[PDB]
Amino acid sequence: FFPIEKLRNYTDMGIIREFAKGSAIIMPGEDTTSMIFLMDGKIKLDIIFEDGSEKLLYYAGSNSLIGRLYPTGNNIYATAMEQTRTCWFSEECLRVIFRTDEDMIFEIFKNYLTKVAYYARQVAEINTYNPTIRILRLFYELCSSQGKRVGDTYEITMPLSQKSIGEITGAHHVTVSKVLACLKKENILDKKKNKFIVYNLEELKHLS
Amino acid sequence: FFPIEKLRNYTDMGIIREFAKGSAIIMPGEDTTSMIFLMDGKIKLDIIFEDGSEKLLYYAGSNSLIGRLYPTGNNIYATAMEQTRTCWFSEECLRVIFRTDEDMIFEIFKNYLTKVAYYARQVAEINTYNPTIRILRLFYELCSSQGKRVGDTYEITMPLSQKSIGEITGAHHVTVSKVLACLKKENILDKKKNKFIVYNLEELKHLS
Repeated sequence: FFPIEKLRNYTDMGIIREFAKGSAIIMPGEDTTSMIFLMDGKIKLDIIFEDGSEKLLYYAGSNSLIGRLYPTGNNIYATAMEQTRTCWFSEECLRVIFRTDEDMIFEIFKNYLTKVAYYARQVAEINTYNPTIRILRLFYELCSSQGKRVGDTYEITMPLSQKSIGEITGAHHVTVSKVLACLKKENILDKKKNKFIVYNLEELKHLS
Repeated sequence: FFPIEKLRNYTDMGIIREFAKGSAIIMPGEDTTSMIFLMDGKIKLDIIFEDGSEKLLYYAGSNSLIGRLYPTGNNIYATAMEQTRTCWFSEECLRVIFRTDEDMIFEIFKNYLTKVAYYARQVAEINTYNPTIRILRLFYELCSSQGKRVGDTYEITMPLSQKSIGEITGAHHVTVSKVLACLKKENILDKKKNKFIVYNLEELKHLS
């Protein structure tokens, strides 16, 4: 939640906007330009990916500070959980605040510093290790049952999206992409759209 | 990488420190109080959790701004990849960069704000323990691309141990066993040894 009490002290300079339960406060595909100080209530912010699929991003709460001040490659979609009162802070507004009171620059900066730490930790905590073994297993398995030695190699005539792959192994699309890529590099296998071609069943199996 | 060019403009106010390849630039359990502006080179950040397990966290490179000005909850351990030249910015140092120039407040804001956008997306992008939605997914995938419409039904001539199935989805032989069995009595599919027969591809795809 990452509160900034010290900011209540200034909402009297921002613009106050007030949202009923259910009301959309940030819209998908919209160009945000204000810090949104959450004086009271609760907000759900869902992210919407390049493929229309939605997914929760975070809840914000009292004294929380949301919002693109500049476009952040994220389509968001925020909603009010309860009756929520916000104070909107423009850049222009923010400047004045800082001039009365310069310590405020640093609490906005603390705020953000923890925010990065906190999510950065949790990426790092994602266990990318099994789910990588699991991926290979999938390919060996597919291969040694569907695979068709074509000369040196083995072919499978199998559509298989990275999505499907992550969906099947529970592996992050990043892992999926990077695991793929360096399997291709090291000559073990390469996946086309219609076909994967295996270059080294001996080794594939070896990493599992 | 998350650069801030506009900060090379102010190294002259910071204190410049220069680290050779392999040099440590944060020791573990080292309480940091200065933003670190990476002028040229490369830096390795590993996080160390409460249980002494290390992991990579990120690489930082030219114009990158690493550092905490405050405690974050993360034990970090940073290392030089090549010879690298950093400028270190205190809070006290920073306050002065922001009076000369108030436009650099917002740059540090934009920056961290991207960084927060970036990591959070990554957390949202992720694939809540499933493990049973995983299994089905597999079977739909196999089935629609490998099945031959045999009258009412679709067959796939495909050895598939339950061992292989848990190995792939990282699901427990029980879960597998139980997920299989009830798929049989609810008429969606049964799996023989050489062969699985899909009674109801319409439903399979639904259960996912």
